[PDB]
Amino acid sequence: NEVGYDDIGGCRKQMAQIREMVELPLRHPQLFKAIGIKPPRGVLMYGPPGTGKTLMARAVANETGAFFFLINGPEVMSKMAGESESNLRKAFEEAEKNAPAIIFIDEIDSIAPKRDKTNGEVERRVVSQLLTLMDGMKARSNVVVIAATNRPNSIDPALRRFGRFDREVDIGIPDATGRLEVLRIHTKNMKLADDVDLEALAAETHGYVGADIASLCSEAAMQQIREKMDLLDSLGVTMDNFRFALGNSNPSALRETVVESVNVTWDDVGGLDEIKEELKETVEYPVLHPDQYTKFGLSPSKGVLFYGPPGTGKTLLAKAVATEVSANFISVKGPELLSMWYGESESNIRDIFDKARAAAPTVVFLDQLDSIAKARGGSLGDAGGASDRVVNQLLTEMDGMNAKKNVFVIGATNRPDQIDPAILRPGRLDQLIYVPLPDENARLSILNAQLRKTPLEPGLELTAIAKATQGFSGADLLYIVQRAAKYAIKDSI
Amino acid sequence: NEVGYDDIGGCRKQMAQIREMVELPLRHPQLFKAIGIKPPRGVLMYGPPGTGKTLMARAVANETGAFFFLINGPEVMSKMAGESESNLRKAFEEAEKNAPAIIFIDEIDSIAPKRDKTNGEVERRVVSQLLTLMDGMKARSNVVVIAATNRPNSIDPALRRFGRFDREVDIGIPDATGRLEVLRIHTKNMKLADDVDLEALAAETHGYVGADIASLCSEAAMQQIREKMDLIDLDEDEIDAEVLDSLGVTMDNFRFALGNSNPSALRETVVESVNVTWDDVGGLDEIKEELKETVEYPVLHPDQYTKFGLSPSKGVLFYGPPGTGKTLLAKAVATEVSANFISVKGPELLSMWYGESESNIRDIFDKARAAAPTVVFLDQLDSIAKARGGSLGDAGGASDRVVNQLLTEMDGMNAKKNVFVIGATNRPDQIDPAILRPGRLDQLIYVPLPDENARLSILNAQLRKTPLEPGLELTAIAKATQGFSGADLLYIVQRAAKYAIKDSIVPYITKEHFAEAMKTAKRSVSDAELRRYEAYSQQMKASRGQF
Amino acid sequence: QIFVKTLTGKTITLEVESSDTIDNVKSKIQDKEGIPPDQQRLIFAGKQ
Ligand SMILES: Nc1ncnc2c1ncn2[C@@H]1O[C@H](COP(=O)(O)OP(=O)(O)OP(=O)(O)O)[C@@H](O)[C@H]1O
Ligand SMILES: Nc1ncnc2c1ncn2[C@@H]1O[C@H](COP(=O)(O)OP(=O)(O)OP(=O)(O)O)[C@@H](O)[C@H]1O
Ligand SMILES: Nc1ncnc2c1ncn2[C@@H]1O[C@H](COP(=O)(O)OP(=O)(O)OP(=O)(O)O)[C@@H](O)[C@H]1O
Repeated sequence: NEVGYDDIGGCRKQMAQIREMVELPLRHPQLFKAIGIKPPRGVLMYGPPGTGKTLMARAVANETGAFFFLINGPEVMSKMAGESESNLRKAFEEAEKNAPAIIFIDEIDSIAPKRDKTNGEVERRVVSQLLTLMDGMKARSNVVVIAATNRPNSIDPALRRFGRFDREVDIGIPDATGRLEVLRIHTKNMKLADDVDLEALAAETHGYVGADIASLCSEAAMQQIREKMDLLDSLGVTMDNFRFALGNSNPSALRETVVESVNVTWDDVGGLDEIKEELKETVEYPVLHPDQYTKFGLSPSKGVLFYGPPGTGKTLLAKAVATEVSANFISVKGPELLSMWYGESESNIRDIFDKARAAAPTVVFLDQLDSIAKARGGSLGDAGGASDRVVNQLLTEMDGMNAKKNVFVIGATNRPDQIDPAILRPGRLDQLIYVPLPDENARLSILNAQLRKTPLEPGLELTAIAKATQGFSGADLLYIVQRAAKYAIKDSI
Repeated sequence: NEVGYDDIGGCRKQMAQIREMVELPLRHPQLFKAIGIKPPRGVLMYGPPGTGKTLMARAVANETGAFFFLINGPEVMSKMAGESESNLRKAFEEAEKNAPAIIFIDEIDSIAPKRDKTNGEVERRVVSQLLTLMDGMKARSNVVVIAATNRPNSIDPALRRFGRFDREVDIGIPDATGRLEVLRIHTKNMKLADDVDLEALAAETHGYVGADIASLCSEAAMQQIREKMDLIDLDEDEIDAEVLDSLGVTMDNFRFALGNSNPSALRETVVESVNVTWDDVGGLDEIKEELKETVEYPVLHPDQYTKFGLSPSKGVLFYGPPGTGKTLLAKAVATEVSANFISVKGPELLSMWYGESESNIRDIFDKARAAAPTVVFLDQLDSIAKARGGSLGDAGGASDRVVNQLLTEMDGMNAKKNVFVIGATNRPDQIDPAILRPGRLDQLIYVPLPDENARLSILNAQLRKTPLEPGLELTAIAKATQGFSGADLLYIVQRAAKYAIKDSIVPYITKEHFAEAMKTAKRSVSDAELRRYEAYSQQMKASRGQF
Repeated sequence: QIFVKTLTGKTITLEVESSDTIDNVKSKIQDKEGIPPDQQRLIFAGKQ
């Protein structure tokens, strides 16, 4: 009772990276001694949970011919009188006696934390046993060690050495064609009807993962048997069962890192007929023409500071710029602040900076600038070392990041002078784009933009409402139009 | 397999320092009887990871023919407290009867970390057992213990005393000729192609350690396997064993291997030097021979400069108009004496977490002693005044966390350690008087306005990173600004080069990109700020005290 | 007119419960435990 080999879709690029890595040198002792290169004896898999970490390791090891020594994370170290080292020493000794063998250490993050979060004395005893025994496989015993984890930053940094764990394999989220491929291999044994369309389900589900796609098919079948129950004849899953499963359920974004691509098209902010040409040169031209920076030698400005009047400015002036990319948007916001008093102040940002170049393309939005570096970066600063650990990682991660992959940051605030001036250092914020107040030629098209899904009578004049708005921004244009919809439903009442 | 002298490379000057230090107590103990002083017993190697320090310990043991024994780091901590002390006692007893012998221990940071940050029970258990056994042994068996770590001040400071561990040895990164020797040992069995050049790959990887070069060629050889993947598949269990001889790792596979790999040990700044000459900036020749009279005269004649009772000229400063080439001169001050140099800046290195804000200046003091010579340089002295604090009234001072470790040890080092602090501010009216004292900044180097009539020579050495038009227009590009130095001259270059992404799906550089660029000819550095300090350049001798 | 607030964190314990050295058990076997009232234990002789 095990899974096959071709039961994984969407991860085809990382499959071809790992089929030549752990499957080809295992079955072939030649073509490495002849080339004079020893094969790697360690790989590391990481990414978001529910993406296929524990599934791909059992699939790649079954239909190849191997020993497949399984070992779980939390099941070790739960022993008494210090015998977890003997269970680890007998694990690697019994594998090489009947080579070829595969040692898959599952959940390695529950075994090796960092040395500043050490607990007791038996946690140090099992991380130094693993580091010693990993170096003992240099005799070319055809033993490949696969390690799966969830957080690569919480692991101990002494595991990635020359020989222990050299290669790392990152598993990203599938695309629209990737999420469609998993839906084909999940509705194989299910009785389906004819009204379903798997292309529309993959296009609607953007921020879904490899585990959320299994919830979409299993909940629609459970919904259908709640209807068909009276005094097993025909149980074809309909389109309305999948449409109900999209409503009552939700994707993996349970106030975690947000996976969505909510963007609006053009002419949704009023006017912009002289401002739209200023925003097309920062998120489209590094993607459409990357060779113009490599031929010259300039660094592309991946950051644009935004500031403007009240009303608009936060999201609809920034999310309407990236209409052509539509990648995953991982944002920081209000509640994403210093909630834990130890460690989780910039470590929640360390997986945003380092993953922006690993999981490219990924757009990171930055807002609420007066709640992160207001008093700490000033002339008075912080005295005592209590929470002065916020203005350091925002500056030292700027020079350490180059324009190798598709990175993009956007800073927006209501007060541009309330942020530290080192955030506006040269080399990173050389392009300053200012969003101005909408004038009389733009405020009339604002009222035509936020009245989109309305049964609006075109016989009236929306210019006469906007002509009485001089110091009234788009929020007051939203204020004057909300009262017009309050008495409109009252006419039906 | 045993290793010798040819199996390592790059540190051949560094290996010769370890060579004479360990081969004299082993081979010829007659020098101890003649001079009557105890030779050292414990050396300590350190540096970046992946530099083959464990390979060098096996190379010095087999060639000398001594009794070699290895004690690895994490294998001691994998046991409990009882059997780990018994295994440490057994290693020193067998090496005593087998004199001469080398007891090489590895990874002392896992055994001896910094103890005062985590005051614990096991942090003083195995190191106190080692300390009574290392200092306690005395049998004239002339055995040498070798330590290895990745940071010299990460270990407990009681180990670096006299008699136990005195000689510190740094293992630096190899040079261009050094990194060439590393790949030649690994490619002895790799059947490479004829088009692969030996010296071309040395200049490609600038800051790669020997572990990074060895992983670079294996990934390029693995790309040769996936290039021939469609030729013969993996379903045949080595049936067609006749086409494998035509497997040559040609040189563009190394170009693909450089495109996917990344530098691992380059998380810090350069450890050797920077190379940008004074001719790379245009003009400023009135201070070129002036600085030759103050920093390169004492290091070439150490006797005539100090026998007259004159203090060493340790500190100079750069002041004048703000942002006018002194920020451009931040890297071009090290190539004159061609010494070691690491730049320090407020938001760069001293604005980290507590405990590490003074360890960075500790590394430049180990560079004053263990890696001499050194050059210290701090830029933008008006931004650091917010962290130092301003003295007010007649009773004041700079109550700062970092200035106590700075000012005490910068004057205790003599002229033989070759300490050289360099200053560069933007306004002399924004300098804290508590740091300034007679004896630190007595050398006045005034930086004037950077030659706006001759600023065409500044931008001539600035546009050499891009193929440009041969018919350039350099008539009045920088002579009408008079406040735009070489740092802000990039914005004029960014005006004439940001249009490459536009008007696309052809001309790239035209003469209209520089002719029409004079519409934003502004002046950020006005003449009202320059003339305040032009008279100060001839009257600072009467104001060289408090202010 | 300001404040300084900082929290703390702890780690409780781990244990092994290792005991019973072999030299204590070899002395633990060769002893007596007591015999009720009249449960003599005897002597014996022979092989002249
Ligand atoms: N290509 C795929 N990618 C992600 N998930 C998949 C894929 N195909 C099937 N799945 C579903 O996801 C589950 C496998 O997820 P897995 O056990 O790897 O969780 P994980 O978070 O990736 O790793 P871990 O088990 O360590 O949490 C299966 O139960 C399966 O129904
Ligand atoms: N083109 C437009 N011009 C002005 N207002 C608009 C436009 N389109 C929509 N609006 C309305 O104005 C509001 C935009 O306000 P926004 O969310 O930017 O607040 P803000 O205070 O500007 O943001 P921040 O908190 O970053 O300052 C939306 O709620 C929307 O209904
Ligand atoms: N002469 C040399 N100089 C530098 N590197 C070398 C040399 N010869 C070989 N190498 C490469 O450098 C690596 C040596 O690194 P080593 O095994 O010493 O790691 P290390 O971190 O120094 O050891 P430790 O864990 O004791 O600190 C080898 O893998 C080898 O390929």
